[PDB]
Amino acid sequence: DITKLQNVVNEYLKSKGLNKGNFENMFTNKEKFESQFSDIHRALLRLGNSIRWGSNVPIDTPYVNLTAEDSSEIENNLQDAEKNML
Amino acid sequence: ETVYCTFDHKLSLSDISTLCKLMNIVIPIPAHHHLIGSGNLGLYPIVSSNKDYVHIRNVLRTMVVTILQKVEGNQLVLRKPMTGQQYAIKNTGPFPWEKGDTLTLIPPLSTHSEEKLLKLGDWELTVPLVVPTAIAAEINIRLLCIGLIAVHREYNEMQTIIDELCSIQYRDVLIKLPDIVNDKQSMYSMKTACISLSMITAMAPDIVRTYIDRLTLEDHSMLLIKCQELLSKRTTLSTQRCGQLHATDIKDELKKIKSVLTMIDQINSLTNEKTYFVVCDVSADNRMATCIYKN
Amino acid sequence: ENWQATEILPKIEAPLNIFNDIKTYTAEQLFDNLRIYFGDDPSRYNIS
Amino acid sequence: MNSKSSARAAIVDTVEAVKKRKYISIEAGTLNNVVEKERKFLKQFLSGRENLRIAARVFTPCELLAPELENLGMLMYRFETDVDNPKILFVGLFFLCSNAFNVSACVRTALTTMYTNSMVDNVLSMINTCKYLEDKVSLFGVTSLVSCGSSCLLSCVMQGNVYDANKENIHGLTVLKEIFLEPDWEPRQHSTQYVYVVHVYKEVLSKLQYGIYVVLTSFQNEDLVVDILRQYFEKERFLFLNYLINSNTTLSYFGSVQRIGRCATEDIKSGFLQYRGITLPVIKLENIFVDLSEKKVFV
Amino acid sequence: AATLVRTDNFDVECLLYSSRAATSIILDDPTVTAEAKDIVTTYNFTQH
Amino acid sequence: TWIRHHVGIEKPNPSEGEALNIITFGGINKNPPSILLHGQQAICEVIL
Repeated sequence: DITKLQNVVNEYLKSKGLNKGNFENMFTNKEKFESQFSDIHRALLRLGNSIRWGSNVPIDTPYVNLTAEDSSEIENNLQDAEKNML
Repeated sequence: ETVYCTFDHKLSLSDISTLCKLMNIVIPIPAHHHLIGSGNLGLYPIVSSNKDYVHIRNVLRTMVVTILQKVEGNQLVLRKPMTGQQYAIKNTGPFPWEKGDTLTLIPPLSTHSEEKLLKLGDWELTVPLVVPTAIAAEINIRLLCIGLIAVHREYNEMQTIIDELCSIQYRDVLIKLPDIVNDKQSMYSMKTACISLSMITAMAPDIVRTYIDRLTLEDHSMLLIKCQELLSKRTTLSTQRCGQLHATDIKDELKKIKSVLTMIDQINSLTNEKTYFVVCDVSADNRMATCIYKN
Repeated sequence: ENWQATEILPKIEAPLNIFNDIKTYTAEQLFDNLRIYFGDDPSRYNIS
Repeated sequence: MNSKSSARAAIVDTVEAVKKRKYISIEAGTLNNVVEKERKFLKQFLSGRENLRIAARVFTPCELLAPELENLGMLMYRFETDVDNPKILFVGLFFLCSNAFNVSACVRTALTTMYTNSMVDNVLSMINTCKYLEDKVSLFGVTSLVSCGSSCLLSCVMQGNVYDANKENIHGLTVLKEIFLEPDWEPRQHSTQYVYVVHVYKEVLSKLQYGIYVVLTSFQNEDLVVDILRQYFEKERFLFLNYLINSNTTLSYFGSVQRIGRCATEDIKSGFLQYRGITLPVIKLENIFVDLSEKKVFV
Repeated sequence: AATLVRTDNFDVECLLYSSRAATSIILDDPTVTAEAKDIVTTYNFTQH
Repeated sequence: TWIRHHVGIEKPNPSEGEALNIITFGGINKNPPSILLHGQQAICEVIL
């Protein structure tokens, strides 16, 4: 599902419109490559565009997403997974 | 090139005065021919006797526009218009002409309470309404909405929703579209037009699905992503029970695409509206206007 | 009635009537029976 | 053969054909009653079979026509208005290319500084409060004869070459150099090209912004030119595919193309306009046979 | 308090004097043009 | 609403949107008085 989302959404938006982030599309092609640690490095930089489209005149916002209780519940779920991977 | 029309019955003095009131008007003509009788003058030999509205819209596209020039002792002089030149058109329709507007022919809103400009022994004279192009599009869309919702039952607001469809307004001239509750005076019934629209909107998703589920390896890169988005937004729960569970024939897919493309090039009539006249100036009190002729 | 007549026929030349507001007489409609035209009209050429 | 003689014969034949179209022989009995002025007018007896261009007189409040009262030959736009007092109102191509988005910021502000007053500000507010653009304002023709009285009289050509009278100083369409572009593999292929006007919309996250483009191509066929313009505009077309569903504003397409008319390849020349010192680069088409076709939309 | 201002528009017949040969008119012989709309052809006489 | 009542105005505040630009682009106007016996009138005002 990471490959489906990252393929379908990210490359094709930045190709279909706003043809300046193709360097970042080469970065997300290397993110599609199995270099996950270095890939998830600069998820901030590829989050900033989502911040720009969620709210007009782009600012910096917290890294987890827009809804507050969903934002906290994501972190609760990540701590649950980190405690029990199985 | 001109055209003479000699009437078939006798005419009253009031009828000759009606023609002198109507001495400039568009008349459609089936045969591009020099001598035409009142048995084939006009559009009533086609509407009211043959399939109506969509073949009528195709026919009003394909007949010969011809304007009245002068009325003799009992004969009609009709000059047929040449492209690129000026002519003069009187204003019969309710909507006010303005300068630089494009003009088109819509079929008449055939309520049988009209004054029936001539009615000469079971023959009558029907003209198309010269109208601006924006209003023609709006009238076409309102008629398709009426013809769609007239088949539904058990809306308890059906009278007020048909009334809100029939009341349109354009530059302070109201008109009520006479296709009320299916009085059947001339509803025009548009049944292939609505059937054709809904065949398109029903056969579309599965045809684009069967095409898009194939050859994604090639780098199209735009079409594949767009169809997934467009299809799964509206039809969000896509193909659960599936009907037949993916047992299709290539011949079946052939027949699906061939049918869905026949429907489009046969609803070609309601597709476009050509600009028959581009009015350059309009006379005072909006009686008539000098235009130029195109298409 | 027979408007094409007075537009066509012989007309006896009349001395000035010295009447003001000819336009006003018409636009106020002193007369029950008048026909005017604001600009030139081919309505006298059809003879039936 | 003789050559010179036959050439003079052909020239006399063309001049006599011009006279046959211009004057009419009179078969009235033509008695000796009339004065000599009416005599010579009954011998000549002109008719208007000579100009063969189609014009229209137009009244517009003169606050809107800032460079166009000086520079003859401009596109003009009819803006219908819900005000009963003036039902239509006329608009310069530059006046609408102000809030077009294709124009860069320097040219946009420079032109705006030409176009800054209360009337023009109110009209731009009306145009922005209109939903779409293409069927609240519309193409009207090419400018000749600006009068500039109190309410300025504009003639405007629907069809034919652009000239007031005398068939002298045949004016040309003046297109802003930034807003036009020619999509074809070989620009200026062989001969006379057809000049079109393309309206393209765009949506920057809140509202629609229109763009006014002018294309010049050798293709006559409208299907071919919309097929080359989809290939040109395929990316923003994709962005509108996402916009036009979530929007509710009554429009159903990306843009529309409409033919202005013919040109000539050797009659394309560059230049610049200047009004109140603002140098402004233009591509001046020289001789234009104006021919308005229908609007053809593409989604 | 207030000062209510009010205008009023009248009708005046108003005579004029001008000394002789005060202002000259240089003018043209009137020219003729013709345009043919295909129902009526307008003949226009201009003079500068 | 109270002031529009007690000076005699009905249909208040013509729009926030289109009628703003319409009125600032053209005179708003009103229906003409049914009976008029003396001509034109308007009186302005200085507070003092």
